[PDB]
Amino acid sequence: EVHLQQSGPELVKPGASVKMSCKTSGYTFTEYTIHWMKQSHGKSLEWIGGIFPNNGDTTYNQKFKVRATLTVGRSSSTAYMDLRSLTSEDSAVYYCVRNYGSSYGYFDVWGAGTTVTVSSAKTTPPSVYPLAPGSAAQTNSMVTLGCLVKGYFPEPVTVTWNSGSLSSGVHTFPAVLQSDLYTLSSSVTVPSSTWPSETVTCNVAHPASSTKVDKKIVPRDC
Amino acid sequence: DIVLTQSPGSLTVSLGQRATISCRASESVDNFGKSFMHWYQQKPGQSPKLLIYRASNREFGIPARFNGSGSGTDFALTINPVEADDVATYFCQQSNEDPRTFGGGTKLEIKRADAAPTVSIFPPSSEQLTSGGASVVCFLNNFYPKDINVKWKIDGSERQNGVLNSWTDQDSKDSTYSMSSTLTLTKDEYERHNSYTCEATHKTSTSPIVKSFNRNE
Amino acid sequence: EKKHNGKLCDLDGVKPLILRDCSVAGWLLGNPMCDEFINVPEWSYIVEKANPVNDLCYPGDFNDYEELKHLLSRINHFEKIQIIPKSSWSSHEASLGVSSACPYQGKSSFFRNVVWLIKKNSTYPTIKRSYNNTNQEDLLVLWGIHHPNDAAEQTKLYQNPTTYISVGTSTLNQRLVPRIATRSKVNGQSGRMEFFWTILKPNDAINFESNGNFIAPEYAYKIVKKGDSTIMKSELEYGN
Amino acid sequence: IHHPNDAAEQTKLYQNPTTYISVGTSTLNQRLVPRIATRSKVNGQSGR
Ligand SMILES: CC(=O)N[C@@H]1[C@@H](O)[C@H](O[C@@H]2O[C@H](CO)[C@H](O)[C@H](O[C@]3(C(=O)O)C[C@H](O)[C@@H](NC(C)=O)[C@H]([C@H](O)[C@H](O)CO)O3)[C@H]2O)[C@@H](CO)O[C@H]1O
Ligand SMILES: *[C@@H]1O[C@H](CO)[C@@H](O[C@@H]2O[C@H](CO)[C@@H](O[C@@H]3O[C@H](CO)[C@@H](O)[C@H](O)[C@@H]3O)[C@H](O)[C@H]2NC(C)=O)[C@H](O)[C@H]1NC(C)=O
Ligand SMILES: *[C@@H]1O[C@H](CO)[C@@H](O)[C@H](O)[C@H]1NC(C)=O
Ligand SMILES: *[C@@H]1O[C@H](CO)[C@@H](O)[C@H](O)[C@H]1NC(C)=O
Repeated sequence: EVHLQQSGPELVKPGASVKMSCKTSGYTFTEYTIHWMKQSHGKSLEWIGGIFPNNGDTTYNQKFKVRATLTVGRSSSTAYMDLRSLTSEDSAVYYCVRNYGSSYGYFDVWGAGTTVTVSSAKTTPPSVYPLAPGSAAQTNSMVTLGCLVKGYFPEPVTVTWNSGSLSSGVHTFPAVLQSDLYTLSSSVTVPSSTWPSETVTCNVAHPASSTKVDKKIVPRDC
Repeated sequence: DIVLTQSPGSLTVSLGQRATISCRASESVDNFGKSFMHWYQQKPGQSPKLLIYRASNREFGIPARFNGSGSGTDFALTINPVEADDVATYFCQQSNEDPRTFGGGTKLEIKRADAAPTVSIFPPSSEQLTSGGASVVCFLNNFYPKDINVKWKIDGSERQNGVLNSWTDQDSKDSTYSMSSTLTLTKDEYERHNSYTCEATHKTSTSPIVKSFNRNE
Repeated sequence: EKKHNGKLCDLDGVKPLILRDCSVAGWLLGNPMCDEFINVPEWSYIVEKANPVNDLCYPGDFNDYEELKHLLSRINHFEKIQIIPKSSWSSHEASLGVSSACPYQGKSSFFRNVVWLIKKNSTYPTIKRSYNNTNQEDLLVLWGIHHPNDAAEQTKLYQNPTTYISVGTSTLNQRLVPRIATRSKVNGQSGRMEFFWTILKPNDAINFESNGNFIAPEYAYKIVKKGDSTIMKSELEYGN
Repeated sequence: IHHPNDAAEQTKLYQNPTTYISVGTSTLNQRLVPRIATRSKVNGQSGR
């Protein structure tokens, strides 16, 4: 396995500088060059540049030659990039990939993908709220449950319920702009007989704010 | 500077029918006897992975259903057959000389039997009242196609603000979409209305299915 | 022309297979030291050092080793397939067949593409395993024979005093017997392993049958593309 | 030398479980043993 990691999500005011990281393992770092790419909300892909760890040879695209900088540390077998004069145009995701060939080959393996964003807005811890199923339309065979996250910043947040015990009806939803606030909802499918026989808890994790919230879905009472 | 134009922009085939995707280049991407164009696939919420390298050879681990052929400036990729676990965005990349360029992407849609959405009406919780706000949200799951309109009735009065509809990708098992219409509210409009409901018109049915609730319950 | 760039890069846009330390015998058998050469894509040529470091981890000899390397000069692609899946050996025991001569994160390990079968319940029932090649392209298989140090070990690992290994395809009949002797200790292990190989044409079957000292194949090698290549000896590295 | 398909044939045609063929001239000594195995069928006959 030649799995490559990256760093976590990044927040910064525009006009400052950022430094991303990429960790390589399972293969020889010297042979294969490391390339980077940018994806603006999935519209398309541009090639930023590539660096050869063997001798530090660097090549760049003319669109990012002004501010992109590539550096490799052989001791730690890691690759980094530096960005200068960040702008709201640069709010996108980046991929750490290794080109197999030499200016003619293909990119074999792609990293997890570190997303970045710039905003003058400070961060906000998430606030999960209960969403109990309706007590009127209760079908003996089928019932729906969920909990919604409101008032958090920035992206992203991962949500899993009951420590990921169930993965049948897990449905997650992307966040939507609302007064420069970020909100999303989630829901799963649970049998009616099993509820509320066993406890159900939906958990939300915010790496930026380092908040771990344990919440219990109380049944609705008339 | 090769610019890649990929057509069709959005492809729709049901299960089992050949799906042809194509893209063209400005000059020839063929040099040294072999055409250097690589095909990439990016599943939703996942990093792209290599499918075809040098436009003919297929990576190990990629099922033999993926076929790529081409020569000169035009290249095509064909998938036989197509199942639910094939929805993704496909790109073709050239590597004749730097800088490398990508295609515009292509969503691969799936045709299937129409499914009636399972609408369920939900009241705002008591915890929300303590926070000083309100949010009533309507859930629409397991329907096809994605073409649907959600409507809001407030005591028989149509209302349009605070509409928050979140789209979602096609499912990889049953190929159905999901919707969630959220109406943000607060303490100066919730306490003067009693009836709230969501109706969604769909080509699968004729009349909009209505699910309603009342505060005094 | 008396000047060269001094690097070692690809030919006609296809990256060569640069074997760093393990060699053809080590890579094809799946040496645990180099697991970065599994599922390798198409290459232009094979580069290996004059004196490989990790070659035939367990002591022994590769039968017709130079014959196989001649074939690799004309093959430009290899693919792994599940010819005989593991965990299918319900009678014989496959996991415990590991030797201390091959370290891997401090564990004793073995080759990836071969499996060492030993007795499980003090019995070694005879196996009749046959594989039919439905693939259109030519298929490559390879197995091996284990030569124990003494008769004490033979009963210890295989329970059969006299054992045989019979491999039969359309154009190959072969009875193999273990050649017990007293040998010196290289890589820390006195026993020796003699691995074999053969080329399986499409729509042809190879039949294995043994009651001890058998090394069943685990992954088989497809021959997708045949072209021109050379196995050069050099200590140079990739130059991009 | 005839190599039978299996032990069943060996007893069927030659009646000797273990057989040998020895050819000896002035400059050639040779012990030959039948190498029983399971082979594919070419020209309609499995034996070789
Ligand atoms: C130094 C010495 O020989 N003194 C012995 C010491 O070796 C012996 O331990 C066993 O000795 C045998 C015979 O050489 C092997 O060395 C054994 O090692 C293993 C190995 O690690 O390679 C264990 C391994 O599990 C074995 N494989 C299987 C199928 O189990 C292999 C394999 O049998 C051999 O490589 C083939 O000959 O051998 C080692 O444990 C000790 C204990 O009896 O006594 C000293 O006097
Ligand atoms: C490995 O498997 C293949 C296929 O499973 C074997 O192919 C065999 O090929 C022969 C010759 O074409 C087939 O005989 C013919 O079969 C057809 C269809 O059954 C029949 O209509 C003809 O009258 C003729 O009998 C044979 O059926 C086919 N075997 C199958 C399909 O199972 C191949 O022989 C196998 N390898 C070895 C070494 O046996
Ligand atoms: C792919 O299709 C082309 C023609 O469309 C054909 O020539 C080729 O053999 C096919 N490749 C595979 C691997 O089936
Ligand atoms: C070995 O076989 C015997 C039956 O002869 C059985 O009782 C025993 O459990 C077996 N050994 C193991 C480890 O299962």
